[PDB]
Amino acid sequence: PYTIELIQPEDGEAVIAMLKTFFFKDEPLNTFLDLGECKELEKYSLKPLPDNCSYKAVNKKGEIIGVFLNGLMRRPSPDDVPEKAADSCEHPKFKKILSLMDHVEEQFNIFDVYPDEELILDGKILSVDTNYRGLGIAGRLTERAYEYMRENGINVYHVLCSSHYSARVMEKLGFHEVFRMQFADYKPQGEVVFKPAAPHVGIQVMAKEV
Ligand SMILES: CC(C)(COP(=O)(O)OP(=O)(O)OC[C@H]1O[C@@H](n2cnc3c(N)ncnc32)[C@H](O)[C@@H]1OP(=O)(O)O)[C@@H](O)C(=O)NCCC(=O)NCCS
Ligand SMILES: CC(=O)NCCc1ccc(O)c(O)c1
Repeated sequence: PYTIELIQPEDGEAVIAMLKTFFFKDEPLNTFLDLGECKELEKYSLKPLPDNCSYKAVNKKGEIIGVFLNGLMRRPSPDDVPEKAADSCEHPKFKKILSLMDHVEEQFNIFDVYPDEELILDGKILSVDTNYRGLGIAGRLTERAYEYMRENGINVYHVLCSSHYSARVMEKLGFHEVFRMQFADYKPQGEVVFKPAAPHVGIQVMAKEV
């Protein structure tokens, strides 16, 4: 028995404590790199919260057992100056992750897929406590966002998935792939950076039109 609730500003520390226990250690790229202490990822995770569309799953004792942190993304302005997230990151391991994200955005712009959309919901951080996995919590977190989308006239939910394993979860929820890149093909300086286990395959950007 659990609730799905809007994450409030007072929840920041608890959200970070939960992510440090799970996501920081068990998201596939983080585990592959052994991310360790990473204040930059704490900062990254806290950033979308004031957009008021991030959700927590909370058990009957009041403990956070899952989160889906979402932020609004806006179509780049006609005079946009594209910036690399990796350029402002001092943590070498997290820099590799941000560089991968920058590379994906350089190759694929979600706003090209949906020329009429000005605002798209971006699912940034999805994590569920191990003891509560396989119960559909990811789905219930995701579907709470549909409510926000309806309330605000947002049609598209965009979610970068870091493994085929998590892309499959989004597929079950009615998302479809819009871009993919194998880890074996990600060679920004001529060499492979990420070599996690074979079943992960690579990143898949997933989207749903709600
Ligand atoms: C991805 C993640 C959020 C899924 O959350 P979830 O609430 O367990 O999602 P689901 O209940 O839909 O379970 C997904 C699948 O995990 C498998 N599963 C079943 N029981 C499980 C358990 N005890 N533990 C782990 N996985 C289990 C099943 O294949 C299940 O699919 P199915 O129920 O449709 O057969 C979770 O695995 C997680 O936190 N992973 C690590 C962080 C991460 O990679 N986040 C996503 C980055 S894009
Ligand atoms: C929807 C989601 O949780 N995508 C994960 C993307 C991501 C974010 C932060 C990381 O440190 C990382 O390795 C991967």
